[PDB]
Amino acid sequence: STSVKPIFSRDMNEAKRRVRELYRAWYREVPNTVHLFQLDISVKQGRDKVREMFKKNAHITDPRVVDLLVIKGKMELEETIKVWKQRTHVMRFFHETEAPRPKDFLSKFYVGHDP
Amino acid sequence: GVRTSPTGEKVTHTGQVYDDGDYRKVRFVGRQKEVNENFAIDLIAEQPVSQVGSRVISCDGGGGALGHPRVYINLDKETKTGTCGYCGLQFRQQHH
Amino acid sequence: EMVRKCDPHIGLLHRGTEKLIEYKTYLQALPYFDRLDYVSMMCNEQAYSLAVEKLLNIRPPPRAQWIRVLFGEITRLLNHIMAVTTHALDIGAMTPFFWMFEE
Amino acid sequence: TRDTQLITVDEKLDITTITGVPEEHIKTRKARIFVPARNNMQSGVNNTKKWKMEFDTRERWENPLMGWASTADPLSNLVLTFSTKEDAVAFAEKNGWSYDVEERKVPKPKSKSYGANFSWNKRTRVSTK
Amino acid sequence: AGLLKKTTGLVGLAVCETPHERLKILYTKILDVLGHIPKNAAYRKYTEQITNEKLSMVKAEPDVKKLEERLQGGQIEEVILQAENELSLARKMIQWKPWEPLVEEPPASQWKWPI
Amino acid sequence: TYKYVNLREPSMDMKSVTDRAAQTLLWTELIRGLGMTLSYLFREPATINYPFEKGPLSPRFRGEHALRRYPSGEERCIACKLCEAVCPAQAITIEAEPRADGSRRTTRYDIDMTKCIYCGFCQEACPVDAIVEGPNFEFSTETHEELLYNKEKLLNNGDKWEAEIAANIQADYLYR
Amino acid sequence: SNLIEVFVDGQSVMVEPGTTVLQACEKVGMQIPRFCYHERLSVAGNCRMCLVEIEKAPKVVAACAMPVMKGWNILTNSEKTKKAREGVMEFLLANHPLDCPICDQGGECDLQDQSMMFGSDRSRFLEGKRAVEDKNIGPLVKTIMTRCIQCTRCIRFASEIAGVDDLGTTGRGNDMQVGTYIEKMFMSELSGNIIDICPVGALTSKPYAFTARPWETRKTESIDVMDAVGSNIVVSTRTGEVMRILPRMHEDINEEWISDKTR
Amino acid sequence: EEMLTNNRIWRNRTVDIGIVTAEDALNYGFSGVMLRGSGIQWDLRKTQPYDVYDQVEFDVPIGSRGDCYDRYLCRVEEMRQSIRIISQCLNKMPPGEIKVDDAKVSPPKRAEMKTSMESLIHHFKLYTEGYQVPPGATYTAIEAPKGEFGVYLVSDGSSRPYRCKIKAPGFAHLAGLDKMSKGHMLADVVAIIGTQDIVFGEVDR
Amino acid sequence: DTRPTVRPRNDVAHKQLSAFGEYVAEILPKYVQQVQVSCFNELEICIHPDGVIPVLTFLRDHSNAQFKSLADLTAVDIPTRQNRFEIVYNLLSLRFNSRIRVKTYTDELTPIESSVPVYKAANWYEREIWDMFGVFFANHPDLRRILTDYGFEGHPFRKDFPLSGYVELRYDDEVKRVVAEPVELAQEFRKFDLNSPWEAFPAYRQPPE
Amino acid sequence: ASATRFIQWLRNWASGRDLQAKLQLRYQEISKRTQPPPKLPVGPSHKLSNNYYCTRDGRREAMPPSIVMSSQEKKAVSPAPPIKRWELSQDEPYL
Ligand SMILES: CCCCCCCCCCCCCCCCCC(=O)OC[C@H](COP(=O)([O-])OCC[N+](C)(C)C)OC(=O)CCCCCCCCCCCCCCCCC
Ligand code: SF4
Ligand code: SF4
Ligand code: SF4
Ligand code: SF4
Ligand code: FES
Ligand SMILES: [K+]
Ligand SMILES: [Zn+2]
Repeated sequence: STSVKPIFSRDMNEAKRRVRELYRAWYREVPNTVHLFQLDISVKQGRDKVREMFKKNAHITDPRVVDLLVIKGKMELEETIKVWKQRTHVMRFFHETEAPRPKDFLSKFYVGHDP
Repeated sequence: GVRTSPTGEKVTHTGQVYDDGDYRKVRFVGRQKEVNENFAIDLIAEQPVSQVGSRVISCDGGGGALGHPRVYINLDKETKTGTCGYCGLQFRQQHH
Repeated sequence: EMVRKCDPHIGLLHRGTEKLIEYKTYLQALPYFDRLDYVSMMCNEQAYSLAVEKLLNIRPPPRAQWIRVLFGEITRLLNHIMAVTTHALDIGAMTPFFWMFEE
Repeated sequence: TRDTQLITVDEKLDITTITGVPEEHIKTRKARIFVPARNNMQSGVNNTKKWKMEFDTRERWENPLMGWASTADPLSNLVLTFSTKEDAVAFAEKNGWSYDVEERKVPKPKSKSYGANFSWNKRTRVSTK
Repeated sequence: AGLLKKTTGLVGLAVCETPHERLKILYTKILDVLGHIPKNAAYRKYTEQITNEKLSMVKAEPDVKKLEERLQGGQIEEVILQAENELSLARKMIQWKPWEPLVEEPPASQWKWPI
Repeated sequence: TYKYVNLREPSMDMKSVTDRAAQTLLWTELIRGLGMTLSYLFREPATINYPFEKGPLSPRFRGEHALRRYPSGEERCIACKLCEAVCPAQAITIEAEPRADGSRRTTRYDIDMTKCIYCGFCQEACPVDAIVEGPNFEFSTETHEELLYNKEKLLNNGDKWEAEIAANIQADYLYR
Repeated sequence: SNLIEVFVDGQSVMVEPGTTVLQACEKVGMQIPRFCYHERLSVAGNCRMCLVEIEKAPKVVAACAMPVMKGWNILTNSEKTKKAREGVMEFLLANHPLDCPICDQGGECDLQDQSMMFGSDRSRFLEGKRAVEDKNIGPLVKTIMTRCIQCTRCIRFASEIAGVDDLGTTGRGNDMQVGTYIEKMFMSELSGNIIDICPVGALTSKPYAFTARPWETRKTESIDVMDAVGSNIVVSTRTGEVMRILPRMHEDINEEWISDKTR
Repeated sequence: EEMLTNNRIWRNRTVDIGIVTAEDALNYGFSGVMLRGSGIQWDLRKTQPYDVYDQVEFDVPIGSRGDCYDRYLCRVEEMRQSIRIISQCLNKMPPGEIKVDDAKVSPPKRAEMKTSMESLIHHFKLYTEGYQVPPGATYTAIEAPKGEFGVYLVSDGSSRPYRCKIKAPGFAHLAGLDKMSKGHMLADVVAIIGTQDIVFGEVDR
Repeated sequence: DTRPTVRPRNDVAHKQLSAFGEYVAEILPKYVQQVQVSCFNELEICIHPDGVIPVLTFLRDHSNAQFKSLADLTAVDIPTRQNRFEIVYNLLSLRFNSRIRVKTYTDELTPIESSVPVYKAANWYEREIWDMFGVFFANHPDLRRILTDYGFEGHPFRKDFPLSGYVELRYDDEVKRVVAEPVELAQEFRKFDLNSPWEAFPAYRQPPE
Repeated sequence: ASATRFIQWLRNWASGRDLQAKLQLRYQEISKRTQPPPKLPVGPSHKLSNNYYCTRDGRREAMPPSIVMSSQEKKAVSPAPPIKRWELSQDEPYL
């Protein structure tokens, strides 16, 4: 039952190799992206954001899911490197317009009914 | 008919009017609130009751296929006038 | 100006038509088909109607079939005028577009 | 048999990260897995044959301009259909939603006798047909 | 045969100056490949049956235009290409081994509709 | 059956070869095309002098929406909400309540004309010929809000366009 | 043990003695058409819409009232069964008013739905129709009795559930009228439930009159707090407003009824 | 045609431009004129006829060189045959009704809906819930002006379709633009886009 | 076939297509799981997802088939099934004037083998499936989004994706660019419950549970 | 239509076709815009007898798909008989 067709990785050790390789490519590419897209952020800010995205999923332990996340990341790399994206797409990771939303009970209580 | 509120705003045939403290009446500043002056409740009441000689009458609203679905109205109660559920026309049975 | 590679990027007119259709009735979904190949409107309707009739296991009446074919072939003329006269315009022949769009 | 060369994964299935759903609409949403009640205004029972999944209701407010009903809940009209409770629970679990299961209420079999309407010594005798 | 065709009518398909010889070579090749396939396999029993039909018609009819009518495969060049395709398929079947039993039965309600 | 669109071979006699050479050197066929454009120059143009001249239309034309009345002046609409249910675009919003005289009438009847596809399903569904797509097509606005129609707007359009609307229905109601 | 064996379209089902053809068809998933039968009311056998053919028998039997007999094969989709349904529906709709647009039962009417599934697509009735007086039985129930199909569900509910014997039939034939004869109010702690059982728009809710349509309402399953019985209910909401309260069936509490206060 | 068919400039821009072989056109999924310009004898109105296309006579134009010029000639000749079909449809138009006389699917006439109870019920239900369609799945295709247009329609038994996949001829034709544009200049690619006949409401959906 | 309103039946095709289904099942037992022919005469072959290339190649190249054209390749989301995604191949045979549907299945994480080697038309169709449903086709020339916006996260055509999505776009003058924000609708989409409580088609009645 | 005789010759000669016979601008040969009222026919099912819907119900004649096979010396066959070669048009074989 648990026997399942793999995507690329046969174990988490082989998958975590692809995660690290992907982080390398992203880390090289932020300096060019800031220059090419003419963004008003720093290279450190972009490299921090890459770290944040890689940290969000820091809990997964399924080799197949990690492969898909790596596949999706690599696609976003082809888009950004080849300038298929635009300045609006690259800057959507930073959520500049979204004013900070309350994250404490009292603040949520004063504004609305949401959990 | 169109009656005006103490603020001056026209009241609609649905009874809608903005109360004194409502900010939404600012949308009418420099423009107008569009209200139809022909209130269908008043115009139907003007139509005379029809005197008929049967316990049951049919109404299609006029025009045949250009009216409303045909219905039959019972006129066996003499304390009221049979009314159509579509066109609002009233009928009464004429004492034989 | 010699083309080494062509990468057609589409989806700039993707409008979630197929998902919207699942929230509509069969009749409600028909106008979506006029707005697909919006140059062959009645032809697209006919394909959808044929599919639904086949599932319903009904048959359209004869006169309707003849009307469909008539307006299907009028629709073909409409499409082939646009295809021919915008192929020519892109190539520089502006005039025929005006002559045939009056038809 | 299948000769693709397979791997063993003993982890539970969790696909939350690869579904594109914002975090707020996973952690804080409560799913309801139920068999819809029959509309008491009609006697048909064909809308009680399949399980459904719904989500918690959230705020709807009046549009200032026209008074329409405005919402910020993307999962407001999302209703899923399942053949079984197990299938529904599996789908919720893999998508990381918290769920509450309510068991099917089946009409109880009953005793129906037209003769009892005309009983000789019982209270089931009807006074009108 | 007769006067050679100027054109098959299909773009990218070239007239064959030796149609009968080429067909005999290919059909015979297919039968040799089918020999390696296990005997009871239905691909061998069916592919032999149709191919030996086609081979008999080539040997019987000298004229090309009469052969095309009997083979019902279009122009003779269309038939020759189909022979090459079957030969390619035959070689692939030997590695796939589709005559073997079903790898796995589907889940319980995989093909049930309506759900 | 099929036909070949471009499978003809040329004639190689000297007269034919010479004629083609003249076509190549003296541009006969190109000159031929110039004649067609010259003929069109002396034809009457197909242009109409809008807005003083209008393009032809039919009674079935689907245009600006209107709410109609019976000859008495009573609203035809009974709040059945069939138009709301069939609208492929969810452009119609209806709320109803019993009128002071007990009639089933609407308190809200809103059409978002920027959601409408002008399909006419709502005038097919209506059982009392209350909602109609009228003849008008000249109701462009300077703002979006002016295209969110409420009940009063739709009734004024009916009272504005009733004479034309009724006549068109008289012409086409036998086909419907 | 004591179970007998019957066949529904050839498929065997074991049913306790005393079971009806109807109840047997349920155990194979088939719902016989119905207008007068209600599982929580007494059997009446008057609408004649449940008629079903028994193989090797020349007369159709009312499934709602006929007990099954061992060996019977019940033909629910036979031509005789289908033609009986079409005839009955034709009689039901002959004098029915053309009121669906103005009738609050539209979209949740069994006459509409069962006409579509088990009836014809057209009428051959070229005559006039019956019209009936309206009867005031209180401020909670609206009576448009021209829509009544004389199923006597209201009469049975009041007698057999509410314990009030104020509803009955006056007259005979086509002129038979359900009502109170006198001017009376059917006021009771369970009065509103006649609205639900009435399969047509003859009995409707006055408070809910004209406000909504069935398809545009979202159904929320909640509980009643007006009392301590904890009656299970459905809250129909449209556009962030509460439109009506309907019962939700719970066998061990409220069955399929609620009190007027809850409603 | 006087302005284009024999014009040396038009022929120069379209002849031997976008040559697609018959074999590749099939595997790449082409249809319609794209196939018929390469010499493939295929028109769904003649092979899988629908409606009353088997009671009308018309000829299918076929190309020989597989180029933009042949596809131009096929489309222009297809216009002539449509006029040929229109003449037959005009003279053989039969009398009778125009929608199936089964009011559980098709709406009744407004006169009946306002006079008959069954008609009104069907009108009410057809315009609110709609007709229920038996469960199933069909791929139905036609010879649209742009090629083969098809729908994969799935029914769950309800009045609302479960899945509807739209097969547009331009979706496959556009994917072949790279193959069709090899060894060509920028202006040639402009022509190859036109010969394919692309509307992006069907390519995107 | 004298009933005016009822679709005529063609038994000759039903017998022909049924036999060809037996033909395929006999030749490809290793992958074929089910063969069915419909009332309106369409043949469907249902296969294990590991026989996509073998089965498609056989149908394309076998001399008693010659399905050279891939008319369409799509997917259907059925959440209740543990393998929620049904992959459908519709093929056309010009030689025999016939159509065949091939069906297989997969789940969110299990890849399917790309059919590009068999039909070069499948390149874009497979990209659309990935973009819209999230199914991964292994050994694809270039698998990437084709219909969705750049950076779009999610697979819209899954039954669990909201119709109006999770984000919406507008132009913000402060940042002088188009920005994405969570979706708020002035008028919420109105969900209409249209299904009737009364069964319509007895022949498809599902056996009681 | 209003063109002088000289202009008709000039444009006819330049084009090469009698353009006045087949003008592209509609004049008085079109149909009147006000037409007599219609009276349309009725369908085959507008009958008062022998018109039971159970005999003309296409939806209910649809059956579930036949299952030819399920995991739960024949001659070879083709999906259908091989297609017939088309014949050249006798109206105009070559354009
Ligand atoms: C008699 C005593 C001895 C003296 C003898 C003197 C020589 C006399 C005989 C020489 C013949 C020369 C013929 C003319 C020149 C040929 C030009 C040529 O090469 O054509 C081939 C070219 C090429 O035609 P092609 O289609 O064959 O191109 C391919 C060429 N091959 C196949 C050979 C590779 O044709 C063109 O020039 C087309 C031009 C397109 C633009 C046309 C625009 C429209 C113009 C219309 C109006 C023209 C009138 C202008 C009048 C101006 C008034 C001021
Ligand atoms: S015309 Fe069509 S889209 Fe517009 S309001 Fe009427 S039903 Fe809706
Ligand atoms: S269909 Fe006609 S009567 Fe019914 S709500 Fe709409 S406009 Fe009013
Ligand atoms: S009770 Fe039913 S059939 Fe009768 S008018 Fe009301 S909705 Fe129509
Ligand atoms: S009023 Fe309603 S419940 Fe009472 S008999 Fe008539 S239809 Fe039946
Ligand atoms: S349900 Fe049996 S007669 Fe009414
Ligand atoms: K009721
Ligand atoms: Zn009236």
